[PDB]
Amino acid sequence: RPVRTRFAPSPTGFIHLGNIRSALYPWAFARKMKGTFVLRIEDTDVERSSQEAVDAILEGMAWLGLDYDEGPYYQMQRMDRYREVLAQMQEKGLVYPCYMRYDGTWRPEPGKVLPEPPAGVAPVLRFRNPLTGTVAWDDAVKGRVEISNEELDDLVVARPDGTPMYNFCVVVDDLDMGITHVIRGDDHVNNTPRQINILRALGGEVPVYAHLPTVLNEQGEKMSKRHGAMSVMGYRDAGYLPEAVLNYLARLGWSHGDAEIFTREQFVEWFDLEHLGKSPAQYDHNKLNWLNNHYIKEADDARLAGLAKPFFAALGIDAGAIEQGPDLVSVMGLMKDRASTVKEIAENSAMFYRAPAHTPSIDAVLLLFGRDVVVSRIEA
Ligand SMILES: N[C@@H](CCC(=O)O)C(=O)O
Ligand SMILES: [Cl-]
Ligand code: NA
Repeated sequence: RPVRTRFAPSPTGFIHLGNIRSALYPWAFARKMKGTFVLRIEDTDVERSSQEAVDAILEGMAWLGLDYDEGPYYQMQRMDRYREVLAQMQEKGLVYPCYMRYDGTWRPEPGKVLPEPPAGVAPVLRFRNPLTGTVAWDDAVKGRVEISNEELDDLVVARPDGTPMYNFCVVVDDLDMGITHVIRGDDHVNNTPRQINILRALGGEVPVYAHLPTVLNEQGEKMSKRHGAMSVMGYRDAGYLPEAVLNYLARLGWSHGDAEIFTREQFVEWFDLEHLGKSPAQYDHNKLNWLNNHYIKEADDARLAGLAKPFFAALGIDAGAIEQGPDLVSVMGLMKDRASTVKEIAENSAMFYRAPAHTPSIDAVLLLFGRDVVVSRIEA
């Protein structure tokens, strides 16, 4: 059956390379298998979610060409659906009210006597998790994982006001959206057994899970905002081209023999879960810089010119001063070859737009400065 993957970010306000890699891989797996890639926004923690955060996710995804086939589906807009499933579960006895790990004191069982519910209390609803046996899956990354159901408990699926809880919302979404493959950070591995049990109890087919190892920073710690990570659009703002960041990130957790340089289309054609790395990958800004230099040489000069404009401003060089100065498109072609970033292009090129206080072939340089400008500057 056709593949259906998803990217289901919680919008907490900051996205680094590690985060957007968890979009890249399910996108690539869907495109490789001619399947569907779904976008879901996990906003049920209203305290730690915002519209700004959502637009930044959409902007980073678009910058990297991670187009999605369905969505964005917002969990906070699916509360009627979640409530409907909870009512069905209660009718079928798959969830029960609790009126106080949890020890199942309020779990109904044939033969067991339950107390009368305390008159003053709105119960929480809990899922009837299996008490015997084990929950196991063949993780595409981690291999066979197996957990005793005795170690799990009867998950709260709804608060006393009836609001559904996070893990339950995930399962309903994965069911409703027909998800076949769940590729996500291994920081979610512990939620997997409880999700599997609910999904199965609801009648679904359990997807294939692939839990990605952490991404490390250059200090060998987990890449994170607190550890000084740059944001995805921070890379753009520092002069990195999207095609470079895409090629770099693809290889930060996945391999295909010796290959290091490849297009998006070739990545899609090659991508496979079997060659996801099984241990953490480590960021290396020198490697990213090499690739960015490579792609800068390859980039169209008029494109580079437009990307360069905000870096010239940062150097006290103005739109008007550029139009009046040497042709920027020609300047880009002449100066880009040594640059690791678009910012460096602009810095190396500022000499064409600054009053004189390092140069390519004298003749090309003179041609781009007008006749009038070269003539006068000599005489003095
Ligand atoms: N919302 C989670 C992903 C959950 C999932 O993929 O099941 C995150 O942002 O890390
Ligand atoms: Cl760490
Ligand atoms: Na000009």
